[PDB]
Amino acid sequence: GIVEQCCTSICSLYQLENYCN
Amino acid sequence: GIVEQCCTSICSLYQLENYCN
Amino acid sequence: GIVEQCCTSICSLYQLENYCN
Amino acid sequence: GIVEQCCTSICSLYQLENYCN
Amino acid sequence: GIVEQCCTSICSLYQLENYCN
Amino acid sequence: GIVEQCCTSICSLYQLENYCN
Amino acid sequence: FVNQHLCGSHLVEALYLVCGERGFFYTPK
Amino acid sequence: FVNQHLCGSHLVEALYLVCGERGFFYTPK
Amino acid sequence: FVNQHLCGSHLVEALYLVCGERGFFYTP
Amino acid sequence: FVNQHLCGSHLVEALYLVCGERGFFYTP
Amino acid sequence: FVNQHLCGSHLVEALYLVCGERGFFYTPK
Amino acid sequence: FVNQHLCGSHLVEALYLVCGERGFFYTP
Ligand SMILES: *C(=O)CC[C@H](NC(=O)CCCCCCCCCCCCCCC(=O)O)C(=O)O
Ligand SMILES: *C(=O)CC[C@H](NC(=O)CCCCCCCCCCCCCCC(=O)O)C(=O)O
Ligand SMILES: Oc1cccc(O)c1
Ligand SMILES: Oc1cccc(O)c1
Ligand SMILES: Oc1cccc(O)c1
Ligand SMILES: Oc1cccc(O)c1
Ligand SMILES: Oc1cccc(O)c1
Ligand SMILES: Oc1cccc(O)c1
Ligand code: NA
Ligand code: NA
Ligand SMILES: [Zn+2]
Ligand SMILES: [Zn+2]
Repeated sequence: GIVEQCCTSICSLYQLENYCN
Repeated sequence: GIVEQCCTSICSLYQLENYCN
Repeated sequence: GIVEQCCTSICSLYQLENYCN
Repeated sequence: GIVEQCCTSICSLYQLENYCN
Repeated sequence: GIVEQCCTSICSLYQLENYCN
Repeated sequence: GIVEQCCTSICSLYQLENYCN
Repeated sequence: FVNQHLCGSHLVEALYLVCGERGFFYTPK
Repeated sequence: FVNQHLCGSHLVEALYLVCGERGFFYTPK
Repeated sequence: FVNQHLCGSHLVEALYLVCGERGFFYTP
Repeated sequence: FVNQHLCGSHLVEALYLVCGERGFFYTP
Repeated sequence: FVNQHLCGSHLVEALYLVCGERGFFYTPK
Repeated sequence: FVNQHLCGSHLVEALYLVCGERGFFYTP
């Protein structure tokens, strides 16, 4: 999930935007 | 300056990117 | 929605539970 | 104190309340 | 009250330090 | 720089003045 | 409005704290 | 668990700014 | 009032940074 | 070591929300 | 006044997020 | 690790408060 992905290595804004509605 | 500009009307992350190094 | 309900008058932490999954 | 307790393990809301007046 | 004094005008770090223990 | 200087050990607010304009 | 944008940042922080393992939905409408 | 808790706090603030008026769900996890 | 509520969040963070090891009392 | 300093910042913000008008002392 | 001051704190957080490892110059002037 | 990314967020917030009149230059 998002914590596993983005607390392992930095998520870009593009990567974060995948988690938006 | 930027605070007046962006505290009067919302500045998007796209708009803010041009202020990066 | 949460902005209408909580951005003028303070929503308690108990009221904010309404927006938990 | 609160740092030794709550920066070693996550304090819940209820546990934090221990530290209110 | 800090809220009355520092949300009604901007308080410097020096002014805020008065509220320290 | 600031990350080498301040993300390993705590920089005081005096130390952080090094990065003011 | 900017005020609502600033309010929302604080709302998300509060929901993160209140909701714990449940998580939350942020739906500004 | 504290480190993950703190990281998640930062993450939801970033998602708030990226998603804007679309909002988002935060679902541990 | 939400504006006061939100201001207080910033006050407590600034006090945390200013007061350092001394800590502070937050009394609304 | 910075993690206690950074965690403390998050902790006072959480205390502010939990304690409300009751207030709190912050004392490391 | 205080409004501006606190809004500016959020503004620099948004700059930080978008700029990442590049960093940024901030002036209120 | 993401630690330095998260620390930078805290750094900028502190710089905003310390460097009131003239702002700051954040270069990691
Ligand atoms: C909740 O997420 C359950 C998920 C869980 N595990 C993972 O997702 C993977 C492990 C996360 C790595 C955490 C590293 C975060 C580093 C944070 C820095 C700590 C200090 C922060 C100080 C500051 O506030 O800046 C699972 O079970 O899958
Ligand atoms: C969407 O576009 C908003 C539209 C609006 N709908 C509403 O405002 C209704 C939202 C759903 C929740 C209503 C539940 C009503 C029960 C009130 C409980 C009050 C209890 C006090 C404690 C507490 O605040 O939790 C519309 O267009 O109709
Ligand atoms: O990978 C991450 C974690 C937290 C905030 C962020 O912008 C990115
Ligand atoms: O226009 C603004 C002002 C403050 C924060 C932000 O993300 C945008
Ligand atoms: O009503 C609100 C608005 C923003 C944050 C909060 O804890 C409550
Ligand atoms: O144990 C903690 C530490 C920091 C914030 C929090 O909500 C709980
Ligand atoms: O007057 C204020 C109010 C809130 C935070 C701060 O640094 C100053
Ligand atoms: O050393 C640091 C790192 C981040 C914030 C701060 O106030 C000090
Ligand atoms: Na609506
Ligand atoms: Na945010
Ligand atoms: Zn704010
Ligand atoms: Zn942090």
